[PDB]
Amino acid sequence: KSCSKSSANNPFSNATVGALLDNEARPPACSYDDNDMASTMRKNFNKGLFRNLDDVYEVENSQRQFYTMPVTTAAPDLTAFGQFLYGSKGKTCKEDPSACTPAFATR
Amino acid sequence: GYENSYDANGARLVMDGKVVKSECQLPSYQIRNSKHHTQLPMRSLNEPPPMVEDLVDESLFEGLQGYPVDEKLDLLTPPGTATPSSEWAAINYG
Amino acid sequence: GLSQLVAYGAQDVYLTGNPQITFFKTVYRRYTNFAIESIQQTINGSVGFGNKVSTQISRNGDLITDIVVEFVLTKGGNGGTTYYPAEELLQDVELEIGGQRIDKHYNDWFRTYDALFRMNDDRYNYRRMTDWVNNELVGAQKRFYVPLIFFFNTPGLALPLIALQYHEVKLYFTLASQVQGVNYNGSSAIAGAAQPTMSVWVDYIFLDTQERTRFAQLPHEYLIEQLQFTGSETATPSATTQASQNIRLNFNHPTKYLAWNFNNPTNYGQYTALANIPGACSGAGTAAATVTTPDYGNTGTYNEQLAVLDSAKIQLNGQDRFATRKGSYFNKVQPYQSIGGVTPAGVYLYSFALKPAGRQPSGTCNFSRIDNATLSLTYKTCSIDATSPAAVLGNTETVTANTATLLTALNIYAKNYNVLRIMSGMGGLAYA
Amino acid sequence: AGGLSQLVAYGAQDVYLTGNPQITFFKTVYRRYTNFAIESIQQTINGSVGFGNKVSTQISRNGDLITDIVVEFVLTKGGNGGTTYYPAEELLQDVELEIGGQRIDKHYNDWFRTYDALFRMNDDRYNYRRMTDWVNNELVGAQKRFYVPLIFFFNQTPGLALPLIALQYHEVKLYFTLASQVQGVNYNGSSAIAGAAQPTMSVWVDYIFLDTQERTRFAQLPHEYLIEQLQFTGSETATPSATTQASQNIRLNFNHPTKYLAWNFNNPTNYGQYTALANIPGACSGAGTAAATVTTPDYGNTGTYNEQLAVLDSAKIQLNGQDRFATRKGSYFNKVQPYQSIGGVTPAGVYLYSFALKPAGRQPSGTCNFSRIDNATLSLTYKTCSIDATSPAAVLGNTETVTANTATLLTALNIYAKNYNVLRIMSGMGGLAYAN
Amino acid sequence: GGLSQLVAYGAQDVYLTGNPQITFFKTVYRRYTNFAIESIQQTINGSVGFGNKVSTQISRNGDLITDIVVEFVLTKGGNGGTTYYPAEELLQDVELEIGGQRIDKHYNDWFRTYDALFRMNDDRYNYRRMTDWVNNELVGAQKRFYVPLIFFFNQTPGLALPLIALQYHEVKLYFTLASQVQGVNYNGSSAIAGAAQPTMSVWVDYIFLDTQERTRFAQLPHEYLIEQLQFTGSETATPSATTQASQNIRLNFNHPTKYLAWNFNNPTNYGQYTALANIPGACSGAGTAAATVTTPDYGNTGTYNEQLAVLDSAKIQLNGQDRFATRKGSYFNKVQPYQSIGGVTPAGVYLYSFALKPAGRQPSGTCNFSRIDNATLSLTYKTCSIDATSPAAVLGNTETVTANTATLLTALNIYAKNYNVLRIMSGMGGLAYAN
Repeated sequence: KSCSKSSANNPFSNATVGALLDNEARPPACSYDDNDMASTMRKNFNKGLFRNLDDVYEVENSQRQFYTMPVTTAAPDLTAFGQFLYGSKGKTCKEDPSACTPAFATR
Repeated sequence: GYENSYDANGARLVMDGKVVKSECQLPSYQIRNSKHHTQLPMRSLNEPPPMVEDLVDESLFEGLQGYPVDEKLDLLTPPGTATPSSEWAAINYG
Repeated sequence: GLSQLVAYGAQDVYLTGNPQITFFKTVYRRYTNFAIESIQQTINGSVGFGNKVSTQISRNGDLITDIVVEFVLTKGGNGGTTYYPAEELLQDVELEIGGQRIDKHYNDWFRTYDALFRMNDDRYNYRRMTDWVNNELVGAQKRFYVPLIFFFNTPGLALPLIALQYHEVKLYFTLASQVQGVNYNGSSAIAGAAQPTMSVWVDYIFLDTQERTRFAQLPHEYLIEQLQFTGSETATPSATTQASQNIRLNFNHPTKYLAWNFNNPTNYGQYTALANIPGACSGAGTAAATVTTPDYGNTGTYNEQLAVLDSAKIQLNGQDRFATRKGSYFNKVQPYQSIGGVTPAGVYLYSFALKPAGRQPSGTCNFSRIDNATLSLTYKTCSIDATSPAAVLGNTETVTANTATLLTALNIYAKNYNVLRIMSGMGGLAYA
Repeated sequence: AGGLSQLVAYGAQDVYLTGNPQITFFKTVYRRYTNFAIESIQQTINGSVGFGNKVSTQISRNGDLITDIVVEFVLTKGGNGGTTYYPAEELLQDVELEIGGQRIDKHYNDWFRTYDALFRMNDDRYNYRRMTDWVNNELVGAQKRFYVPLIFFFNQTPGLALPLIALQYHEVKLYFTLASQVQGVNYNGSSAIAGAAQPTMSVWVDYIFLDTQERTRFAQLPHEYLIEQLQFTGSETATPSATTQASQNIRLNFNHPTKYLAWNFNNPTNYGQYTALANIPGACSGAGTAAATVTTPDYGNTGTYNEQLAVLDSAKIQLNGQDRFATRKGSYFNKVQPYQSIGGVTPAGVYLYSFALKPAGRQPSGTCNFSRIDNATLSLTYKTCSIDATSPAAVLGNTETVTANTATLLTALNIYAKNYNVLRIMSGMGGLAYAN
Repeated sequence: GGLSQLVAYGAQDVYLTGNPQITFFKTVYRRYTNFAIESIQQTINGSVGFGNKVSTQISRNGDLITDIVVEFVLTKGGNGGTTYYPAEELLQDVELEIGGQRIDKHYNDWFRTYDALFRMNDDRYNYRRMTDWVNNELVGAQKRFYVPLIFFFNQTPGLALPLIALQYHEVKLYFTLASQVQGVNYNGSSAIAGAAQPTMSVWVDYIFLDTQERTRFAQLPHEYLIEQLQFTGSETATPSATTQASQNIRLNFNHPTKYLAWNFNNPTNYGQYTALANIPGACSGAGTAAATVTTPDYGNTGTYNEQLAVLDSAKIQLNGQDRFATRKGSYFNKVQPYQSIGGVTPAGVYLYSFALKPAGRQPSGTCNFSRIDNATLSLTYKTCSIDATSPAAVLGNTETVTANTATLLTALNIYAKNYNVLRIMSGMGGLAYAN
């Protein structure tokens, strides 16, 4: 959907303080698989970094220490976490009398 | 201030003490026209699949690491036919 | 760990490039919605020494797995006078489906099986459930548990009673007429000894609706194991020579392995010669030692010097199937390679399978295509004076104790595969 | 092989240091500079020179710009070595700089001592001592000429040379106060020294003579000189006590962008005494022996680095009642602040708190503007004066929160602040732009 | 907190931080031409020994040269207290010549004067550690000493000599070793039997430049401002015990001079710029019965005690008119260094700067004596009436007097450090102004 774009000033779209005066209610970064922002993330990642042509696997430049935090928006998005843990299987046995099965409640 | 060099992706390469001016200085340029076998960076696509586990097969085998023989088993270069230029791993920095 | 991640080269591509798995995230393949219940079976016939009893397994669950026979025995003597007495008591068990014999275990088989396939704490715990292992004294009472060792007794396998609506599954158990340290001491009966109490327990699996229906209605072909057994006279070992013998093996079916032992029929589990060295005979190591009676609680031993097999080879259709090897090969190396446990002296194994301890076939010898299968044995010379520890312990490879000539019985086993076909409520074996 | 083998080993990590290499180290280009000459000229001192007298001088326009000013004094020792402590520093009780009738700045003998304690160092500090005291065990009657440099903004850097040339209608004057008494010269503690000589004084101004083009521009162009000023508030110290930890909250009536604050506690009786007296070597007259008195300092060794004899336990500065920084121990202000901000060593009893990254330099590097702080306060906590000053075991083996019983004599507090203002010069006149 | 200072913003802050131009929290370092440095031993010709003259040609090994360190191995001919900067004393003089053109020439006394005036703090101490025995060493002790040269190209990378640009002109250093060194082969006037001759080695620190710079240095012409030492030795009007001797010394100096420096000394005792006295450190055995005011405590030859200095006052006159008001010798000893150097100068050594910062490389005001027909240094001496053997007299005296032993300080060394121009082109070079 509204996948954010890792820019030259924020190469990983991590939203540290990068939401000030430009998208304070920032949408999520990118899924990193869908909408391949990985190549442009690495392209933004260098912007004047000089590799030694001996590090052919792109690992000596401490790329493992760079990533995207699980929350890239201004909120922790507790509603998604809450809908992820609970909220599913609407209309419980207590309310409407069709979803009960002779056993007890779900666990 | 090297605004005119070989940008790999976002990085400027260095091979023999000097910044790589153009693609003609890289070693990959000597095999840039051959469909290489593997590209050395090896970016994984979409996560790897999980490790499926079960208590039936591991208990029935009692170890014995039963390996399947109906796989693809990607061959190597026959000794007679040299080594195809395709066997050189491309190190596409950019 | 960053300093290791940076150490990445061409040699690693074979291990981690285009990765297929991850160790840090697992998923399970199998699910259940199944329950397990322990249910007592009714025993028909009278329980007692020397009696035969039987039970029909009740159709309480859909599938069954473990079967444990409980036996209450009392001590007719002191600690050290018994040896796996609950194992000795259960002389044998037949498994029958639809009236067809499927299999049969023997007390000696349980002992041989254990000797080869159980191990470590598993083995100790087994001993705890079949013997007295904390120096119990005369009059002590104990409830023993003898698990059965049939083809359906690993958690991934079970017998589909639900798929056998018209055929009963029965167990026929023979109780020994005598059990050492319980109702007999060597050849003498123990006055006042109690008769055993027996109870048969079956662990049942209750399946959900879909799993249950499939078992109940679909045809099945279950790869099962069976035990073949032939008892025979041992060429008697002698101080004067190396006895030799050729035993014709009337075996059939894809066989995972062959196993055998030599024993003294008088003393259950005695697979070795008796000697005046600690544990090797009653009172061994001291003045009271007798090399005519074992230290029953220490009947088994790893000291190959008391074993009688010098060497052996198995001939198939007149061909030698392997080069002749020493008894210690069969006793120590074979189980090292094929099982991973430790086999006591006097017990031998030869495997045709990579891992006979599993369920999955891993190489078998099909004896249904073998017209002439023969076990060729060479025995050790029985020249060592069993009452003199120096003679017993300082000797050579080709000799054993003079008391080794008492191991006159030979038990040869073969464990094989068959196919148990079940359909339309009935079933039985494809091959016999 | 050799140095060339290092040059061979070039990679990506070098680009950041030598790629597209900008500058070198092996080709210095010196800049051509305006032609000038420097001359030391004696000024006429008006008023009588003597102890306790006030004198003054007007700097004549002999040259175009002025910088360094040194005041010479000739004194004779009133006692033997060990009786004086920076006596020429003590003698110059104060100096006031006025341009066109407007006070620009004013320094005090104690300020010179505080300044030195914080900002001069190593051989500079020693040479300074050589110019203001007797440091080669000179004896009574010994005569010496002392040179006391002034430290006004134009007396520290050529960059702020005062443009007398552009002050054609405004006189520049220095007013000096000579101390009524100088220890070991005309008085020994409270006792006058009979026969002590009166000082001979001379004020030397080092003038810059500019060439024609530079001279002309100075004479006609307006100028804006960023200058330093010293603010000072003297006050009573909550008297330290053997019975407790005295405390005090001092309103700081300071203004302007302040580079730093500095302060000390002292006993006005003895110039430069910022610590308590004790019977340990150098800590009192006769210290270390039977004749030691912890009522009089070893004047020649008045200063010390032994913080055990200092009185500040801790301090903080508040701005409008809010803590500026967390409360820190007196030893923080004495040792760490100057370590970090100056790079020298500060004597016990003298404290510094900077608002600047580099307070020892000319270029502003962070300031606290007290002209916009309605109520700044210095909050002090003192050490408990329970240590028997006459017993080294007690003096030297004691705890962090205590000091000498003789530390209760350190009742005066001097708080200084150095700030930045603007001196504007135009059409022959000039003065400071910000009054408050 | 810190925030409470940031908000205290008003009109007086505008002149410090309004419309800010710079910061302090983002240092971007300047990139620089890549180079490497190697210390390389030169071959020194001529027998090495006391009183001998030896020399070396610097090979064109690297591209540029800077530091030169002369190593010497000396041994103690007596106990601690008998030597004073003996490796410095040993190197009597050093002459710098390019293509047969003298560029400069230094004397052991200059090294001592230079140090006394311009080094300081731990630099001065570390220096002493490389030229003397400073850990109370005993007779027979052997040490390697390192005497850095102080020619203009030996003080900064900025003036490294572009040897690469001098294909046809050699650079040579001529060194003279003193006939005698105190506490090494002589003790006062007495030779020390069995004294060893010194071992000498000369090391030149070469700069190896990367490719583009080597090319430019080799082909482009160069011009450097350089420093030179002018030196005129002379007799001091003999100081007198009866009056204040005085002397007008015509200064035969030339070129834009950064500063003048001078000292008075007893030519017998290296580094002695002050009178001897029976006060601790001021003479051999000072402070006790065995004290003599005829021999110094060599290990403590120098002092900051002005009472032992000879000069009363001085001025510099140019073409008949005073250049500045007459000031006391103590002004040239303590104040000039305060103002211009920031270190501490030993008694008997004087400085008068024409430069704002004479200790630096950048010219900051000079006196061009090539345009002063008659420059004169005018010196007035103290009356040498103080009985050097009596501390009461030595220490309790007046400004205008000194020790009777100050009359031994009859040698005067006047130095002038000036700026000249070194030009190098097409493989050759030399100076714009000859002497």
